[PDB]
Amino acid sequence: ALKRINRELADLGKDPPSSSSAGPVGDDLFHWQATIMGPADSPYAGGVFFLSIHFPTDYPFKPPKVNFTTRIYHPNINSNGSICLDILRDQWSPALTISKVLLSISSLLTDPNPDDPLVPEIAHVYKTDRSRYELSAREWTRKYAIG
Amino acid sequence: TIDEGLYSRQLYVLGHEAMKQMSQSNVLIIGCKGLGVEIAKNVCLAGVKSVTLYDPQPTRIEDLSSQYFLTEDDIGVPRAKVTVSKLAELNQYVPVSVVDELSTEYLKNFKCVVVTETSLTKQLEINDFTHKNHIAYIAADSRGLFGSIFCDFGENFICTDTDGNEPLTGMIASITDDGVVTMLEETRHGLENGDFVKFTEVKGMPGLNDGTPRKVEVKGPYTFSIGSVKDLGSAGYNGVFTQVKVPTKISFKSLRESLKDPEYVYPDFGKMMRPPQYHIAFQALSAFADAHEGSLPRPRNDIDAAEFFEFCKKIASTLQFDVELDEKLIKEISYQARGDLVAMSAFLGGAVAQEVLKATTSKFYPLKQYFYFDSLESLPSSVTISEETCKPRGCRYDGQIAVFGSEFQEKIASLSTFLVGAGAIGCEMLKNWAMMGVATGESGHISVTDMDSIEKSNLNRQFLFRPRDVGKLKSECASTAVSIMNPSLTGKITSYQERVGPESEGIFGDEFFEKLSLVTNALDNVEARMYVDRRCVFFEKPLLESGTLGTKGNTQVVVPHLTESYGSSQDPPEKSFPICTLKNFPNRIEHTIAWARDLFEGLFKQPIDNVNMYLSSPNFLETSLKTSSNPREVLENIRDYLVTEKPLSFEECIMWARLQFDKFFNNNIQQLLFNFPKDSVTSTGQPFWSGPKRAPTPLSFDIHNREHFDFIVAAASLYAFNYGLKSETDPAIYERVLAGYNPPPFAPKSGIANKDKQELKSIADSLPPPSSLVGFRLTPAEFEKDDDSNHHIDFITAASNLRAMNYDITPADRFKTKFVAGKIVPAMCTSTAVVSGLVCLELVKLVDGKKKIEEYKNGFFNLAIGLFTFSDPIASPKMKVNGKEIDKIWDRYNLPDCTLQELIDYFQKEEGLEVTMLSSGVSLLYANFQPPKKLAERLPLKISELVEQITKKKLEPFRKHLVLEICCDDANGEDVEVPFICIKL
Ligand SMILES: Nc1ncnc2c1ncn2[C@@H]1O[C@H](COP(=O)(O)OP(=O)(O)OP(=O)(O)O)[C@@H](O)[C@H]1O
Ligand SMILES: [Mg+2]
Ligand SMILES: [Mg+2]
Repeated sequence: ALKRINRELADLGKDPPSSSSAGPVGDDLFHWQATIMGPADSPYAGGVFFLSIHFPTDYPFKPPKVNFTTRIYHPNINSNGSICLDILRDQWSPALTISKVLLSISSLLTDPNPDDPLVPEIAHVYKTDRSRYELSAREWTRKYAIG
Repeated sequence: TIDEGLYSRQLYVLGHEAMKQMSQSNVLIIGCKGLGVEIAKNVCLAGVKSVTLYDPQPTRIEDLSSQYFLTEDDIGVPRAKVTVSKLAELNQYVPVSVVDELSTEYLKNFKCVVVTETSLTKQLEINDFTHKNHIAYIAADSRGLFGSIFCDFGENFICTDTDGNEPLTGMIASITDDGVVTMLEETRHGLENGDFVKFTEVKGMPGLNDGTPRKVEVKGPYTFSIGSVKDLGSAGYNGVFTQVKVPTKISFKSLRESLKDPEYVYPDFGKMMRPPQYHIAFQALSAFADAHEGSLPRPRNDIDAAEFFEFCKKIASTLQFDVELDEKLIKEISYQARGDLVAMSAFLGGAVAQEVLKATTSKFYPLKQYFYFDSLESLPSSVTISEETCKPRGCRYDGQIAVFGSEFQEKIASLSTFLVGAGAIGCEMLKNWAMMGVATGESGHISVTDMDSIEKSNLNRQFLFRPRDVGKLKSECASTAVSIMNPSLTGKITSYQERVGPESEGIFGDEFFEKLSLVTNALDNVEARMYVDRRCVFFEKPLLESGTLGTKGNTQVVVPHLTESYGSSQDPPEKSFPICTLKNFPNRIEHTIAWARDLFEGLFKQPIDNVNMYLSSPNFLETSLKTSSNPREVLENIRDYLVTEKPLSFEECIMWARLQFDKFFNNNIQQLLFNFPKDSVTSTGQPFWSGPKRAPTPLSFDIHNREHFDFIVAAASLYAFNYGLKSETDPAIYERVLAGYNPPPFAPKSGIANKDKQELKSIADSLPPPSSLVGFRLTPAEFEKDDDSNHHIDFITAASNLRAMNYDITPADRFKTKFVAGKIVPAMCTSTAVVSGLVCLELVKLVDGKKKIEEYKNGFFNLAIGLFTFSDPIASPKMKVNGKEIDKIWDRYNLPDCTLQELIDYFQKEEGLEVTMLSSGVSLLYANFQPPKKLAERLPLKISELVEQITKKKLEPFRKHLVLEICCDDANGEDVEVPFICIKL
């Protein structure tokens, strides 16, 4: 529990994630506030997205609760910030680090999966009218993820 | 006509048909001693048609060793006559009678016959009749730490279900022409060779949709084969396969035939040569009793042991048994012939009651046929066990003194135990402790804690509670009942109503835990189990964990400095479906039930909470606007539930329910089909609505349909309850109101600055001020599965079935909906009895203070298949710290309340370790990577002051220690684990 959380925190500290920066809130180990930088080769370029990570008391035997805070226009992310990640609901195993979760979220941001969407309207726009999806994503990442 | 309010948990194990067939069966029980009374109690709680008792022998004192329906005022009265009255109260649907005399013909009046405490000649005489007339015959025996069970259900027993598992079902990706059926991605069918399956909804091969079962030839974890489907088609796409279970014919043998050539059931594979020894030993016991006017060998008597061994040799020679007799084991059976232990009685009674239920219901695979069990590892070795100590003292504990002696009785009578929970296992544990005389001495004591109250459904497996006690505290009732059973426990039992958790450390503190001898868990959740395990680890107290699940059960023992704790092992967690599956694309009824539960919470619980918090907290809106994920959603909920959609009568509630029906079952599906039409394709060209995704279809409100009306009634009633109106159930008003409804038009929308904050403020100021509404509160709906008059399960069932109709999923009834939504754990009385027996057999090892780890046995069993297994506990892991052997679990550092700097210096100088992280509770007290200013501010403070400052909460006066988790590195920088720190305040 606490020892595993601190091991992951130190591993993040020892090796800089470059594209991410996770740390405890205040002095509580069961509530982290991570930061993700928008991938360069994506509509979210030049954006900073804040994530809230809530470790369950049974960590790592139960998945952490990762929720977006900055608004994002993505097919697999809804307005509450819930992320459609298979490794967070039922595929979780006590062998995944927070760095792996952040890398998975960054990869998801790199390319969405509209075949199994979480926001059907955004997925429909992505599949049919790609240019309008690009414009909407740029507008959202310029209005919310900047400043 | 089964009373589902009482058999709620048992029906999830047996079923409606099994119980219907069970409630028409008669059971006769011969022998009303501890084993007989245990069997009768379990059968009465199960719910058979009636029970008849036959035991005309007058009561004696030693019979109180395991008979809990006998008192010292009943000495000299036949046991059946004084037990029938107390047995008749357990269940009101199961009459209990007594027969003064037994005749052979009379045996035809019964469906099952259980025989205990009977000679072998009488057993043969009974079985010779009950075998040729097709009557189930069970014979049970308990001698000291040994037990025997024999089952004979006839030569043509029909077993419909052989394992108790639900039929295996799965989804198919493709079926080739060679019969090769393939599952979907990363899906294991779980089938085995010889199983039967039937296919449905198969596209391209209609022939397989008939439903005829077909053989299974497993070829891999993901694919199997069914044979040749050449004629039916060339290739099949998609579909669902479901296993078919066929009846099995089991042929038994009579007792006379099976004495010569028995068929053993092995409860343990480490000792496979013993059952052949016990087979001779019990027959020799019967012969010795018949040769001495029914007198068993005296306890720990050498002459009787020699004579009994001579009888064993004679029997082994006569029956041509080519087995070498083990003299030590046989003479041990001789010594404990007069023993009567309540733990062995409980274990065997649970097993025999399960066998009776198998005989009546023709379900589960029975024992076939002999089952010989022993717990000889429980015999004490730290006390004197001889003829002098084991002779009877003329007290109610003679049956236990004959096995353990008087010194061990004095050891038991001074125990100071702590029982967590007072459920079914708690009641059984308290009964066993009362019978064993636990804490009946001067220095003994028992403490039982449980915060729950007695409900109707708890009376099925908790026999210490009566219908007149419904609504009272469990702990007080249990303590009173066990004080009634054993009068010596008057004033030796303390009952609390406290939940064992972090908030109860002021009651279960250092003083409370420093006087205990052992802790027994009777809980049902993992959080409390882990907490109690941590407390026991810190205080170094033995712990006894036990759990049941339907017909399965397990028991584990935690011994300080010997074995690992409860938290060192991991169990399969609960399954939570992906959010995208539940939200848009379900394919099973569980998804729809989960969605319905979320809908219930979001409609009748969350908005009411927001409204109530808005009217109470003066600064709620400002906090929500910058803290809540969707402040707009909160404002919309408050507005809608306060001003926009506040009902004034029940008609408006009905209108709102109709509107919500349209919102959730007609409009969202239209939007989804507008976004993803039924003919759309994925990026790879495959059709979108194929495989795990099922195309939905909107529902048009038809009032005459039962499901729509049920949803309307439930939703309207719950809304009225939220707003405190008068609900109604007459269909006339519903049909009158709903006729005059004009559906608002709906057309799906294709989509295509900082004014949003202005709109939010406009919505906020439109709400009435909190001052204008003083004392106005809305009642939230707290989910309650056990009450059938609150429309909770009805609403969930209606919503789930309507969503299933949307996606053409098979709807489920209210029974399965209550099972799934309520997270009901199936439970049985027999499993509880068995686990209590095993735990009480381990308790006598704990009392004796056995040191070797091979002398303790964790136990697992499954009564659906008659499986019992026992394995040694896993030893606690060791480690090397500074060239010393440290136990990982049971070792700690004891330190004063020194400053942080002094603690770091102590760890650097003594252990030669560099501290890099130090935490207490859920707070990070010290980390190596913190800015130097923070450390310079924190270093010169004491640990107690540091914790008070970081946690912003003063330490409670009853606090006497702190548990610190420390991670440190060695000199070279390699991480080394160290035990936790116990700072003494
Ligand atoms: N943290 C806890 N502290 C103390 N007692 C607890 C705790 N958690 C559970 N219990 C008690 O454990 C007992 C568990 O018994 P059991 O699960 O058979 O009953 P139940 O949960 O009331 O019934 P059912 O599960 O059949 O609806 C209950 O008395 C419950 O009060
Ligand atoms: Mg309860
Ligand atoms: Mg429970």
